[PDB]
Amino acid sequence: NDLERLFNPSAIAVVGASKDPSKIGSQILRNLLSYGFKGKVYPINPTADELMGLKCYPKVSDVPDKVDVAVISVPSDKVLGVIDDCGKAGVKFAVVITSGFKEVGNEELEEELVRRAHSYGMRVLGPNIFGYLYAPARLNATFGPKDVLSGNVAFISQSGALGIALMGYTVVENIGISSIVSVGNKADLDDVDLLDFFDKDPNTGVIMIYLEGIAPGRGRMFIDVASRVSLRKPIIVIKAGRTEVGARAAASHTGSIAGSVAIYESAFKQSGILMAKSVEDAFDWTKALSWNPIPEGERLIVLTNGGGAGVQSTDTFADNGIYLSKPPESLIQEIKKFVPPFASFANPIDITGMAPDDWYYMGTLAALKNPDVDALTVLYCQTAVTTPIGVAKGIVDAIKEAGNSKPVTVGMVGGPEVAEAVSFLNKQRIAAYPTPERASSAMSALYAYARARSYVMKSLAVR
Amino acid sequence: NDLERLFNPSAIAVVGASKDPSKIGSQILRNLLSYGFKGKVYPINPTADELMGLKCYPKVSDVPDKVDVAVISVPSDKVLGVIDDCGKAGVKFAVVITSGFKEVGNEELEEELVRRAHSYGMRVLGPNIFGYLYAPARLNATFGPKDVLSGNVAFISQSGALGIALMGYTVVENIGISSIVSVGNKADLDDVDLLDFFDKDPNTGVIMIYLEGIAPGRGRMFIDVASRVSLRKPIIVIKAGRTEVGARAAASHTGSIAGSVAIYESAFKQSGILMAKSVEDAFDWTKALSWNPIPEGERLIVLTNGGGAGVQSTDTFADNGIYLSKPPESLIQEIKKFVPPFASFANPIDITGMAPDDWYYMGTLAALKNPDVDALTVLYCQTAVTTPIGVAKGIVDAIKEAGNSKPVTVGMVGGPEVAEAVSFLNKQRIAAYPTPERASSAMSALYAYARARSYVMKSLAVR
Amino acid sequence: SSRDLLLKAKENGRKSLLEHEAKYFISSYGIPVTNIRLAKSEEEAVNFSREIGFPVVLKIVSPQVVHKSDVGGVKVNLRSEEEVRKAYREIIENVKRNAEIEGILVQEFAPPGVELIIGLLRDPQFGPTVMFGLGGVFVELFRDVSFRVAPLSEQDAESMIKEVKAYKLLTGFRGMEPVDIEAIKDALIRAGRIGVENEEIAEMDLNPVIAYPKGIKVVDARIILR
Amino acid sequence: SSRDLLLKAKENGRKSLLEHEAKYFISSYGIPVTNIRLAKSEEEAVNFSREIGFPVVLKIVSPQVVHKSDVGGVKVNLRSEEEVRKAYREIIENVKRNVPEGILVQEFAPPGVELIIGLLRDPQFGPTVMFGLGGVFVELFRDVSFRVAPLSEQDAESMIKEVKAYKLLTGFRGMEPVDIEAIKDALIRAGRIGVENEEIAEMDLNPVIAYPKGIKVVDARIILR
Ligand SMILES: CC(C)(COP(=O)(O)OP(=O)(O)OC[C@H]1O[C@@H](n2cnc3c(N)ncnc32)[C@H](O)[C@@H]1OP(=O)(O)O)[C@@H](O)C(=O)NCCC(=O)NCCS
Ligand SMILES: CC(C)(COP(=O)(O)OP(=O)(O)OC[C@H]1O[C@@H](n2cnc3c(N)ncnc32)[C@H](O)[C@@H]1OP(=O)(O)O)[C@@H](O)C(=O)NCCC(=O)NCCS
Ligand SMILES: [Cl-]
Ligand SMILES: [Cl-]
Repeated sequence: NDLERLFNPSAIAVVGASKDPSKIGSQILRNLLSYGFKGKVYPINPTADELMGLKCYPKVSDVPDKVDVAVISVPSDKVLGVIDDCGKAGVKFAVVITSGFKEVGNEELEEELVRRAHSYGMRVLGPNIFGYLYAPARLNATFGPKDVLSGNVAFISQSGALGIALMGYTVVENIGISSIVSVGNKADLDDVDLLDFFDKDPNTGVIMIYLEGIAPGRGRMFIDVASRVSLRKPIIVIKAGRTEVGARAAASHTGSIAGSVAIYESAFKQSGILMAKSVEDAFDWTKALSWNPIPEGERLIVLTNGGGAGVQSTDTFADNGIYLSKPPESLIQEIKKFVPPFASFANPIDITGMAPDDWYYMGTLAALKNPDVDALTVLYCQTAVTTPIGVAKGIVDAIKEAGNSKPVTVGMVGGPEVAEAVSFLNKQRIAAYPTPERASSAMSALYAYARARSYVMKSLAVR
Repeated sequence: NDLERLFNPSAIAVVGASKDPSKIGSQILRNLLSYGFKGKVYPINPTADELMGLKCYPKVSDVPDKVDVAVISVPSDKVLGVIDDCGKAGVKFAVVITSGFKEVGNEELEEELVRRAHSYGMRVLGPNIFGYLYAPARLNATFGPKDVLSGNVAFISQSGALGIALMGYTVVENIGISSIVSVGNKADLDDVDLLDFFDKDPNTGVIMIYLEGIAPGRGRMFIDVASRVSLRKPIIVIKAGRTEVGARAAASHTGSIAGSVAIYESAFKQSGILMAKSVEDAFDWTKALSWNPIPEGERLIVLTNGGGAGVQSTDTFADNGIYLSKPPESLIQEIKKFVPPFASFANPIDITGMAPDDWYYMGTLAALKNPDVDALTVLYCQTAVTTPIGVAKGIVDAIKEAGNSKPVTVGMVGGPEVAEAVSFLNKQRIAAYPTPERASSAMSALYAYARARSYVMKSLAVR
Repeated sequence: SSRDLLLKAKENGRKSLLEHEAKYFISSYGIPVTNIRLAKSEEEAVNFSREIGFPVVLKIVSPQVVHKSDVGGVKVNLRSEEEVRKAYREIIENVKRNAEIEGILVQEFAPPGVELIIGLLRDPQFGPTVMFGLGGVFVELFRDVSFRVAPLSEQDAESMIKEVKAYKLLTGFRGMEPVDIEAIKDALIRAGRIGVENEEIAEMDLNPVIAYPKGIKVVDARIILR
Repeated sequence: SSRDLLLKAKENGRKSLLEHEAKYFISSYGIPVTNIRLAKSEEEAVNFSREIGFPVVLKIVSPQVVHKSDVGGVKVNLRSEEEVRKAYREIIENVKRNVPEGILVQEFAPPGVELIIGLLRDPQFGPTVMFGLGGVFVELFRDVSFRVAPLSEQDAESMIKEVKAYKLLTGFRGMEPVDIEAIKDALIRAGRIGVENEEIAEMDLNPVIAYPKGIKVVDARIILR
């Protein structure tokens, strides 16, 4: 039930590693060593004396040590035997890479796998998974990418190929990861159990889940756990089978009955969960939520050097139920010290296309320093009057010198110089996007989470 | 009302160029020379003998030549004088860069500008614009980026700063441009006039418009013209003021009354226009429409090496009213020649996560050659058994060898190697995106245009 | 010409057509209306009730009397001379105590059905525009409407009908037959034509319009002039 | 205990509660219902019709009759005792000849805004409460909202505001705003019924009439498992 020693084990066994470097078991072992696991690693193979410089054993039960986690990479017709041996060895977690269970119609074998694990007090992850990663333990027990950016996002995936691809994609999108967990068939340990761990994990600040469904009779506990987690950490769900038709399709891939779209949505709302309709949305939101505090009020300012970007922003916020209000006179006055008379202060604050780089510094600084400003979305349209990197650094400097932390998102539009500036900002953990609608949707996720959290709080109100 | 000599002039004057290279006029003059205009360029300045190696004149009427286009970059208090001189010189088009007209409340000055131009039979572009570009005439009369990728997309923008930035962004998104037109205050020449030109322009295959509003009494002709253009060329409108709140914001920025959101939407539908809610959507759709023929039927196949990407695709299509049907038995048989027994043929066709690179070649080739397949969306999740560039090259080869043309979009998920593979595909004009939802939304735009065209065709049916 | 109604109204400084004039006008464009007559006397009303056929509805007609029920200018299901003279005598009484009268409108009975609204407005950008929606709460409360810029094609008329969320009220449901969608399309197109052709019409309201399994009927209509 | 109704139904192999039993059960949970009584005779009604108040609707109660109207098992707008003696003998007459427990005497329900409150069991999330406006709004347009039980006040209120037809509850032409607090209260209690009573597979409160003050369930189905 406690997953502390799943994510932070003293000893891990890899069953099914081989002299053959091409086999899955060997790939997992290689990632474990490459990524820098500091505990003991025990390759398990019927004949090998040693693998990758480590003493090998034919059985986990032969290991002169207490193995916390056994990563099992042997064919399905050999899994149950390994489970019995791990049971005898006192193993706590069986991470079953192996395919060929419920997802191919062998429901009985899968149920026997779980029944057998449990008779030894052992829990199962999977089967049919690509493993798991835990950054704070320098633990990469996957056959996916050898590395991820370190950070505070835990990503749980029910899908295999897309999950392992998304693991790589986090790098391109500059998302810092605390954990990757492939849950696959989800025959035993599931989202509820994982949420309970990440709740208590000081290394994890955001949880993103690719989810198709949860097991019958598991939903009430899901809401109970998810709602409490949401009080402190945002949960983003990428729902597979969002539509009636998609729900029918995805269910038969898992070998299950199709769940109710409407009720899942209601459950997510009651859980304070944010449902993403796409990979891009999920990643964009995760970035912002990972790198920003939650807004403490509705006083969101949009700063732009062009009305057009500002209008795209306004429309996008409106689509999300977010409406701008007049800026504080103190803020307006501060900005009028350098801004032309034909600037607009309706919110968005339009500092006009003639704005040089340092106006972004001063405008951003004034906004973030103002006590009646809760959040800031900064928009930039590349002109010959500016340098994109100059604007980016001005934003960086303003944030640092504000000596505080309010949610900020940035949207920059332009050519290759804007592309590099956006990259620069994101590597500084400032949520930046190449369009104003994406920057606004990202900020919209921060407010959506604030409102989701408020929903949960109200629902838990004492009579 | 014929714009042939606006886009293909024999002679262009630049009024307000200077020895000072930092001034707007000088920036425009520099782009004109840099981009390679082959006609005559006449810098106009009160004192300069020559600018940029070209004989300069103090007045357009002093030029010993017939000037087609005068790009006017002098302050508003000097524009009308220049207009009278251009009128006397017989210039046909006045491209008025200058700001300080209706957008700042000088309605009277703007109206005087147009009446005075017209008294000479002269047409006005703008005022308050950053100029225009026409690639087939090697004409860059903007102070934006010096270059664009050549192609068949015409981009019309009512916004200034956002428009000039989007001009740069087209390069990053690999969109080939035939024209950039800044229309700004839109005091005379507008979208209807431009659509009439691009209708007849063989260099232009797609029209993208950032549109805030059109002038009173102009809407009926807008529908009349746009609907006819849509029979052969797709029009994508990024509408500013999509929402009630946004409409009011944008209207007072232009110095106008706010138009009806609902009626604009109906007008777009009656015009066969595709309305984009974001820059990203507009660019994503424009790419696909630019590089693909419209699907000739509903027989869309999705190909994927993972059920999860396939489900994201199914949901996204469903959101766009697009529903997949079972593949042709011949296609299934072709693919069963190399695919494992546990592959899924429901559509999406799941060739499983074990699929190596060449399965993408064979699967794509079989799909595109099949007579009962109308369209193809290829989805790829990077795993260690494949190389993203390998998969990409396979798709490229399959398309070429298919010896035909059906719409194709590609969605690839993964790390830096997928980023590079997507780039590789896009530089070959194969519409590729970093998520399955974006690839599916792009294909959805191809079907959306087919349906829009069909709306217009039925709308023009004879009684 | 039916345009005489518009010309006369404008010449008399009126900013709208009276009900009988409005109904005559839209009827002249081939849009089906409740049969009506204008009473030129208390005795002239019975003559029309007879001609039209019981049961007849009676309505006050006066430039001044902007309101229907609040003033008390309406009476339904009158089936005889006695019931007309009774409902008429009050009709003079009732409205005054709550305003030069053009006369009393005697109108044929309208069997219940699915109520619709057809609107015509002028948009600053797009000019004459046709509006469609289901009656009752569906337009008035929920604002469920569709728009098409005139002139309307058959494709415009049909699609704008199918586009409203309340559309299914037209295709048969609990205790109600599907209604004549073609008759609705036809009326929408003709409304668009009215807008295109008659520049002195600022806006028009066909409300309520009743749809039946066969055909439709405009029960009340407003035409505003400019 | 109201559980006795469920226990009796189970021991008699019934898969639903009879109409009066269902009304009693939900009433015992504090959900207001149309006043009812069960008549075991034509004369037993007079005290009850009198007590309840004319006009009274009469309904046959029999395990056999799934549909009450087709057999001729319903009689509406009965406004006096003599009219009960007649509508009573007629329903005995009718159903017997069509089909050879008692007669339900039920109070009149004044018109208002009709609602539906549902309770179902979702495989994942267990007991789930459904809300929607009556008539075409649920039946034709399928405008409903869901919340997994137990419901908080926040759940009840938000699921009400979420349906497209919500404005039918906040006043419109010829109809005053209705008692939204009473609706919230009934929703929460419906969830509680589902949570607490495992032998209830499904429950239908349909129609429910909302008034400016309070609400009333007119008909209710409770399905057993
Ligand atoms: C698990 C799986 C990868 C194993 O396939 P495999 O490597 O070809 O299988 P093998 O038969 O070679 O077994 C692996 C090794 O374990 C060894 N082994 C077998 N039974 C063993 C046991 N009881 N104890 C220890 N080692 C054992 C084998 O001898 C072999 O080592 P070797 O090279 O020295 O002979 C395969 O069955 C599978 O499920 N693949 C798909 C997994 C997947 O896609 N997961 C989901 C991703 S989303
Ligand atoms: C048009 C505009 C750029 C001119 O400002 P400017 O270049 O600083 O103004 P200047 O007074 O320096 O005029 C430019 C040159 O034209 C010359 N000039 C002035 N009047 C002239 C005339 N009648 N004929 C010819 N040349 C003239 C000036 O001498 C000057 O040249 P110089 O440097 O040799 O003296 C400015 O008024 C403006 O509107 N800017 C905003 C433009 C904009 O952003 N548009 C929208 C894009 S989205
Ligand atoms: Cl702009
Ligand atoms: Cl997958």
